[PDB]
Amino acid sequence: VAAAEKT
Amino acid sequence: VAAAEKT
Amino acid sequence: VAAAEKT
Amino acid sequence: VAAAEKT
Amino acid sequence: VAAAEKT
Amino acid sequence: VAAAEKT
Amino acid sequence: GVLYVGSKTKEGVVHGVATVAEKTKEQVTNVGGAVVTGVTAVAQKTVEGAGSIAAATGFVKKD
Amino acid sequence: GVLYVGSKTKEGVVHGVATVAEKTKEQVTNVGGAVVTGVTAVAQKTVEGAGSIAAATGFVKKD
Amino acid sequence: GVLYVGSKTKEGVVHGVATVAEKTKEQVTNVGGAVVTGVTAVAQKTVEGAGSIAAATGFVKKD
Amino acid sequence: GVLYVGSKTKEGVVHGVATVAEKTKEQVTNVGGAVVTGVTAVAQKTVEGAGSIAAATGFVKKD
Amino acid sequence: GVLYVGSKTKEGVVHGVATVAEKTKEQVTNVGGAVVTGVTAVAQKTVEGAGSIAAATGFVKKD
Amino acid sequence: GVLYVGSKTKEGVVHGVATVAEKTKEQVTNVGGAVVTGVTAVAQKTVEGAGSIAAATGFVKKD
Amino acid sequence: GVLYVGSKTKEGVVHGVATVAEKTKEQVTNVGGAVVTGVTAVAQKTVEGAGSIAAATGFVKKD
Amino acid sequence: GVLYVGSKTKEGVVHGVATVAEKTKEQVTNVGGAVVTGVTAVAQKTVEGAGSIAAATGFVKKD
Amino acid sequence: GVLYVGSKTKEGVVHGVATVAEKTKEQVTNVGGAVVTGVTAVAQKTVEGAGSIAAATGFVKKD
Amino acid sequence: GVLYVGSKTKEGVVHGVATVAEKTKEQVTNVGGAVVTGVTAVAQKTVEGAGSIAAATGFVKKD
Amino acid sequence: GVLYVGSKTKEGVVHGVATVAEKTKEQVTNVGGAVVTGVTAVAQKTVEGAGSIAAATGFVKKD
Amino acid sequence: GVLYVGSKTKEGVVHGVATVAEKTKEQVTNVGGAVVTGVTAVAQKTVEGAGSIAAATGFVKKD
Amino acid sequence: VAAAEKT
Amino acid sequence: VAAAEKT
Amino acid sequence: VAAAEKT
Amino acid sequence: VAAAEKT
Amino acid sequence: VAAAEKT
Amino acid sequence: VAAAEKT
Repeated sequence: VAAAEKT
Repeated sequence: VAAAEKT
Repeated sequence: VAAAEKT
Repeated sequence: VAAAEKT
Repeated sequence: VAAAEKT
Repeated sequence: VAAAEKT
Repeated sequence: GVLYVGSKTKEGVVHGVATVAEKTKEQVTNVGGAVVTGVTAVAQKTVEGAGSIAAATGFVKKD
Repeated sequence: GVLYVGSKTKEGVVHGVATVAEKTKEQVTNVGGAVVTGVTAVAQKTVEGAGSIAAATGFVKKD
Repeated sequence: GVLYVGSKTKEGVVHGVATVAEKTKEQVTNVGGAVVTGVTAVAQKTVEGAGSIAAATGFVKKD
Repeated sequence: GVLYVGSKTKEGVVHGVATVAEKTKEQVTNVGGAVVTGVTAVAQKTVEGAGSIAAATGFVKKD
Repeated sequence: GVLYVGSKTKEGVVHGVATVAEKTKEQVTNVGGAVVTGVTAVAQKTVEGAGSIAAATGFVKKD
Repeated sequence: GVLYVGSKTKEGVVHGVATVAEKTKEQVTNVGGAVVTGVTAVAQKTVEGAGSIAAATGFVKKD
Repeated sequence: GVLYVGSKTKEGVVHGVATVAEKTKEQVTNVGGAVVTGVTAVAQKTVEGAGSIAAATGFVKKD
Repeated sequence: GVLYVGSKTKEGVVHGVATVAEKTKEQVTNVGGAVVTGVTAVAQKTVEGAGSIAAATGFVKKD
Repeated sequence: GVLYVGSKTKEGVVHGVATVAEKTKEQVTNVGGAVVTGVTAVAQKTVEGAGSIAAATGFVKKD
Repeated sequence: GVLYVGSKTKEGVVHGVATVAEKTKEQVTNVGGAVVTGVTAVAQKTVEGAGSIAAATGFVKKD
Repeated sequence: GVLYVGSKTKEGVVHGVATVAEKTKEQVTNVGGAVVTGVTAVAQKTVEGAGSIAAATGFVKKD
Repeated sequence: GVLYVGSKTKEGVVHGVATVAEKTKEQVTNVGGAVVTGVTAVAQKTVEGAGSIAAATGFVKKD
Repeated sequence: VAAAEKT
Repeated sequence: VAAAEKT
Repeated sequence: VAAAEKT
Repeated sequence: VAAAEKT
Repeated sequence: VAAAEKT
Repeated sequence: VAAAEKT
């Protein structure tokens, strides 16, 4: 599981 | 599982 | 499973 | 599990 | 488990 | 477990 | 009399390569796969085994 | 009389490489995978085994 | 009489490499994977074993 | 009479490398993986064993 | 008569490397993984064992 | 007559390296992992054992 | 309001040049004259005067 | 309002040139004259004066 | 308001040049003249005067 | 308001030059003249005067 | 308000030069003349006077 | 308000130079003339006077 | 005057 | 005057 | 006057 | 006057 | 006057 | 006057 949001 | 959103 | 949305 | 948000 | 937020 | 926030 | 066996060969050689790459902006975005870029001026020899340059496999699943 | 076996060879050789790269902005974003960049002027030999340069595999799953 | 076996060879050699890299901004972001960058002027030899340069695997899962 | 076996070889050699890198800003961000950068002017030989340069594995999980 | 076995070789050698790196700002941020940077002018030989340069593994988990 | 075995070799040698590094600001931040920087002009030989230069492992968990 | 006079110009600029010259044998023989060779990657500006690059005059005689 | 006079120009610029010259044997023989060779990637600007690149004159005689 | 006169210019600039010269044998023989070789990566500006790079005059005679 | 006169310029600048020269044998033979070799990475500015780089004159005779 | 005259300029600057020269044999033989070799990474400014780099004159005769 | 005259300039500067010179044999033989060799990493400024680097004159004769 | 014989 | 013989 | 003979 | 013989 | 014999 | 014999 991986996540990488740019906001 | 992977995710990578740019918002 | 992979996802890659640009918004 | 990893996470890396830029806000 | 890892986390790395820049805000 | 690791955490590394820049605020 | 002289015998040459497998001799004076060149096998897997690169020479005399000039390269210029002006690129204002490069972006790689990779999710869950493999990406290979820019492999330049590479030379290889194998004996008795498989040999790969810049090969990519997105994933291997064998459940 | 002279015998040469496997001799005077060049095997896996790189020479005389000039490279310039002006790049104002490089970005790599990698999630859960593999990225390989910029592999330049590489030389290899193997004997009795597989040889890989710039190979990438995104994941191996064998549950 | 002279015998040469496996002699005077060049095997896995790099020489005479000039490189310039002007890059105003480099960013690598890696989550949960492998990233390899910039491998330059590398030479290897192996005997009786697999040899890898700049190889990347994102993960290996064998639960 | 002379015998040469495995002699006068060059095996895994690098010489004569000039490199310049002007980079105004480098950033590496790594979460939970492996990053390898800048590997320059490297030479190796192995015998009877696997040999890796700049190899990266993001993780190994075997629960 | 003369016998040379395994003699006069060069094996794993680096010489004549010039390098310049102007970098206004370097940042590494590492969380829970491995980062390798800047490995320069490295030479190695092994016999009867695996040899690694600049290898990185993010973690090994075997619960 | 003369016998040379394993003799006059160079094995794992570095010489003639010039390096300059102008860096206005270096920062390393490491949480819970491994970071390796700046490994320069290193030479090694091993016999009968594995040899690692600049290897990094983020952690090893075997509960 | 803004005025730019003679501004933001590029005037006599060279950048991003890669050149390789493998030449097994160069000979110059000069008797009583001028020889110019190899002028590479040269940039000049003059103001209020004649400008010459790689100019050759074999002799000037004004008895 | 903005006025640009003579601004943002490029005047005498060269960029992005890659050149390779393999020449087994070069010979120059000069007797009593001028020879110019190899002028590569040259850029110039002049103001208020004559500009010459790679000009050659064998002799000037004005007795 | 802002005025720029002669400002932000580049005038006589060279950057990002990689050059390699493998030459097994160079010979210069000069009798009674001028020889110029190898002028590389040169940048100049003059004001109010003649400017010359790699200029050769075999002789000046004014008896 | 701001005034820039002759400001923020670059005038006679060289940066980021990598050069390699492998030359097995150099010979210069000079009799009664001038020889100039190898001028590399040179930058100059002059004001109110003539400026020369790598200029050669074989002789000046004014009896 | 701000005035800049002749300010923030770069005038005659060299930076970031890497050079390697492997030369098995150099010979200079000079009889009665001038020889200039190897001028590398030189920067100059003059004001109100002529400026010369690597200039050579074989002789000046004015009897 | 601020006035800058001739300020914040760089004028005749060299920095960040790496040089390596492997030369098995250097010979200079000079009879009756001038020889200049090896001038490296030199910076100069003059005001109100002629400035010379690596200038050679074989002789001056004025009987 | 100039001359250049190869013999 | 110049001369350059190869013999 | 200049000369350059090979003999 | 200059000379450069090979003999 | 100059001479430079190689023999 | 100069001379430079190699023999």
